[PDB]
Amino acid sequence: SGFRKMAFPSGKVEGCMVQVTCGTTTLNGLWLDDVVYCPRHVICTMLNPNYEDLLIRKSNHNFLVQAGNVQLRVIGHSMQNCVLKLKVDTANPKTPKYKFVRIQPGQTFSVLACYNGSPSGVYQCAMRPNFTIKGSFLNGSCGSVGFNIDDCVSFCYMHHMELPTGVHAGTDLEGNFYGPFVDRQTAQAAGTDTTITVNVLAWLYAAVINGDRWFLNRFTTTLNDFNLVAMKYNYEPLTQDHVDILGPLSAQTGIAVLDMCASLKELLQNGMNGRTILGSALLEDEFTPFDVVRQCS
Amino acid sequence: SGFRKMAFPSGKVEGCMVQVTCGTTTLNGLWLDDVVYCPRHVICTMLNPNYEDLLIRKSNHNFLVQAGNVQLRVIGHSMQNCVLKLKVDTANPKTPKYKFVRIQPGQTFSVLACYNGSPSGVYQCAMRPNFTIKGSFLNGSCGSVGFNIDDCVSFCYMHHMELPTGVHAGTDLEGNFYGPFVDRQTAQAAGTDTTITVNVLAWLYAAVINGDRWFLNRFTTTLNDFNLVAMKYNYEPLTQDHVDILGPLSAQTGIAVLDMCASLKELLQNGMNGRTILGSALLEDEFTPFDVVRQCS
Ligand SMILES: CC(C)(O)CCOc1cc(Cl)cc(-c2cc(-c3c[nH]c(=O)[nH]c3=O)cn(-c3cccnc3)c2=O)c1
Ligand SMILES: CC(C)(O)CCOc1cc(Cl)cc(-c2cc(-c3c[nH]c(=O)[nH]c3=O)cn(-c3cccnc3)c2=O)c1
Repeated sequence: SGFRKMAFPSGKVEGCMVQVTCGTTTLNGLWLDDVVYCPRHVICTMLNPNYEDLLIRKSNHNFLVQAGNVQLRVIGHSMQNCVLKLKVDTANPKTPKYKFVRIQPGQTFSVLACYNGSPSGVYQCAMRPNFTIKGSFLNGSCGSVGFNIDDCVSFCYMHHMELPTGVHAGTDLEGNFYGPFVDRQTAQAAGTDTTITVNVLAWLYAAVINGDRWFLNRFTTTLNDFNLVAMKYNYEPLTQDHVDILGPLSAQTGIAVLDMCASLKELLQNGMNGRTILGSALLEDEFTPFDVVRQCS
Repeated sequence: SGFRKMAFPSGKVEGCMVQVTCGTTTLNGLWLDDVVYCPRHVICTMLNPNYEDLLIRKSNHNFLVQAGNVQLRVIGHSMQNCVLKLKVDTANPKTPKYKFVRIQPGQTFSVLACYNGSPSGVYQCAMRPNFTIKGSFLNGSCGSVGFNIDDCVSFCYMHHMELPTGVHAGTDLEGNFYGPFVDRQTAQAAGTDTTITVNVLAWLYAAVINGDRWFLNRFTTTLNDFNLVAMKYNYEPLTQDHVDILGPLSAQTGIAVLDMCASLKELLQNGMNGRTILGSALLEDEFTPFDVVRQCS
């Protein structure tokens, strides 16, 4: 019993974190086999930088990579989109089985926050519909990575910058930003966000699995009638694919997806009336259906 | 910016988790140097067991310890309070610098949930005033450990059982239960719980550090007048030691502890009136002052 915002065990990623210094700028890098990945803005000093120019002016010896108390030698350097790739002379002996994946909004992942190549903590978050994440990051955290584990680590996020609202923007491990953001200091704000409906429904199923039933009712709704209410409350539309994804949870609890939608409609219209669900006073949308099944099963 | 329920990086503990099987019972063990620690109820089959008797009847060969895909040989076995200590023939080469600590209620720690010796996820929780924890644990999780890191891992919790309310009870790593619980199936319920006042105040300071100020006011209260309101709302008394502990956060924000207490009093008396703090609709009490400073600094 119980339901917690649970991260993946971080050991396999801890063994990959390094420090990358370029001049007076230090941030984190990800060391896999004989390559170190880090945000390319480590080469900046930049309202509007030309990274091609900045990199032409660098030599391998301008890059100091530290793995623990050991200096790695840079033997090559290239740029892929917004990531710098530093070839080093020694392969990381702790490289896990891994792949790089670009996630869809609404998907969750674990973040290993690091400073100076040293992991500080681990937490769970979601890619918001507006392609920001609500992380916890201070100066020096750039290059910290987000990931899921399946013995295979799927890296999906590298941290690059904090937006003015205090939310966070970054890239896949090929250097492509999530969202419309660019790695320079200019006026860029997150778009308006929405709530991840399928995740809220997943979390209500988690609550039932854990004995919270007070929000259930005998009514059902049509997908169309539900999505009409969703839009009024700034929730993402629910698709038939979402319904199918919730299938296993609907079967384990015996509550049809469209029956749970009638619960969610009631909750949106009347609030909780002073009650809580899994210890929360608001509707939680950063657990995926997969997250529920993993933790409740 | 941002504030998240953050766990310690789990790698140093992952390397210590093993599987302990005794007959048809399998649970998790903690392998440090040449000893494996696990809950002694692994030797049970038990409304009222006599563990001294059950252990006399065992031999080393009745204990199957598996570290990954390798069998460790048990060469000795003893019982300390409610923990079994299994001496094995090979020292764990991944043993971190570590110590065993018994924490006070209100302190937080990271849990590495494991099944069959294999880590499943990591989350943060607190020792509640009634000496239970609100964890996330399924059958087979017994022997999962709680810990803090300082390069030294301080183990503070080993999981033993789930209570009927869905909360969790266990021991320090010397086998002494937190709280009045015993490791057998009998009628034992958690005592009435209370809210950890100093932690709620810590979390309000975190909110100010992150730009939530709407709950602040110009008033101050006396420690005595505050504790009068605390008791009415089932909050732990605030002591001068708590006030002193909050010193650094009070200094960084320039808000006197007793000024923040007047905020907390208002919040207890009038609620949030539909507003949120650090993304929560209720007052959070599972961050210590130390947790705030670590994450905000
Ligand atoms: C355009 C916009 C988005 O509106 C305003 C911000 O614009 C940028 C653009 C770029 Cl290209 C980098 C950064 C940035 C740089 C650094 C950094 C600089 N120099 C170092 O030695 N080390 C660092 O870690 C840190 N953090 C940051 C701060 C807090 C949380 N997360 C990230 C940053 O956010 C910001
Ligand atoms: C007296 C009281 C507290 O009121 C009722 C419960 O009483 C006990 C007493 C003891 Cl001594 C053990 C357990 C228990 C045993 C096991 C277990 C048994 N056999 C195995 O092969 N493996 C196991 O993992 C598991 N979980 C458990 C379940 C869910 C979450 N956390 C723990 C358990 O809670 C419960």
